[PDB]
Amino acid sequence: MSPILGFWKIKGLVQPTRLLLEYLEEKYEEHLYERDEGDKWRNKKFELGLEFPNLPYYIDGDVKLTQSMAIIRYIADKHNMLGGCPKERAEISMLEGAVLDIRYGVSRIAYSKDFETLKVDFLSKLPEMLKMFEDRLCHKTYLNGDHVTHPDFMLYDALDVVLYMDPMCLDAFPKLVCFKKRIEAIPQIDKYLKSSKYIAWPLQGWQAT
Amino acid sequence: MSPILGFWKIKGLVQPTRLLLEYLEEKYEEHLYERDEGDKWRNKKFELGLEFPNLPYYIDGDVKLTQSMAIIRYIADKHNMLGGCPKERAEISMLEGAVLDIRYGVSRIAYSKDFETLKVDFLSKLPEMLKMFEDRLCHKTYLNGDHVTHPDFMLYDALDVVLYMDPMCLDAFPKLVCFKKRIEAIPQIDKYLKSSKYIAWPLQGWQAT
Ligand SMILES: CCCCCCCCSC[C@H](NC(=O)CC[C@H](N)C(=O)O)C(=O)NCC(=O)O
Repeated sequence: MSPILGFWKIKGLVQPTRLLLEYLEEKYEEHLYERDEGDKWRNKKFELGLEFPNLPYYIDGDVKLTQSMAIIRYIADKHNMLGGCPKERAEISMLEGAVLDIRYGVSRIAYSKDFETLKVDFLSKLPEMLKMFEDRLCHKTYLNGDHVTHPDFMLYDALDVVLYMDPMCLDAFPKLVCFKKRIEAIPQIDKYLKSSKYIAWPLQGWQAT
Repeated sequence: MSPILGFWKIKGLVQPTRLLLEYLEEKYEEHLYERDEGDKWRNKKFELGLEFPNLPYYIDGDVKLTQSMAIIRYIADKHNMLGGCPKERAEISMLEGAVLDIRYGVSRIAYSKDFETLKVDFLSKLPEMLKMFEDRLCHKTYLNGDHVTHPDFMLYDALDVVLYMDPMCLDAFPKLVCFKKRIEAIPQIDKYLKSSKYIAWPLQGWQAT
């Protein structure tokens, strides 16, 4: 049976899980919901068989999941990409939590009203952050070496969002600015980004500042 | 040698990790900073050997980690308590994300300003969230059934800090209210709480409204 991921019609926390699936050339079908359809959601929210009703959600035969990460860490984990050995396993978890610090650092205020004023406070911490990746991919093709892991999209995402809040901000980081290319290079992702699927704007909710 | 886990002198994201440890009777020694000691932190912040400098951190021979989860998922992992199978691995990653949804619902508000302007707006959809557990802890002893996993503790604290703001809250949720006891009903855990190692408060931090 074909798996069923589900989430609004934005990028939010699903965007990365899309590419992880896109890059694995996996077959799956999307179940979206648009800015008003909040009803049909509040409708099936408890009709699907999810222990913890929430969006996004993933359903194949075996499981019925809800919790963005537990859903990518599954798809990935299915195809041994998680690392078979504590250290290496914690090593992605460390690359996970980080990419979501740069990723949540927008989401927070992205809603928290008066954006302009706050953005800055944040944008001046983004460097101690973005930095660490410039000096990671400094002698590594992708975050975790030779092969593509799953954080290697979570970040590609974080970036893909920031060049929208201050397009320059990457520059001092060639490795990163280049990074974003090496990814969009991966044929499978190409197929996608120039597809009819690909959901362009928005990055947050149809509310967000 | 003896492992080092470091954080500020509060509970924040470490509290859980400490119990996971405490529960496993594991040996480890603390390294905590106070509300003023920010310097000494900003000091060794890059002298340790951490690929991604941040608080808290965990160091023990093989790995030097940052990222709160990556840490706990490591201690745990290192004892098999993470489930050796995809489904049962994502199951715990489902619980994880959801216990954090309660804690991350009291820390972008408590960092906002006068919390009284961003309190209940979430204390709104806190129920469905709490509820979902009331219902998971229906037939099961621990969030995962027969044996203690790591999201348990997580929860245990999530809840612990929740009583704080407005005691009553856990009422229509006796399975829960009951739960907490079942936890601090574990010998080992009981051995901490009463002791001179458990940090009283602030459970949150020193910038709590
Ligand atoms: C944890 C705070 C983050 C808040 C911002 C979330 C932005 C994405 S839009 C989806 C939103 N819920 C979630 O994303 C669930 C959070 C969960 N942490 C996850 O990672 O999946 C919702 O309105 N779901 C429909 C509903 O159940 O009301």
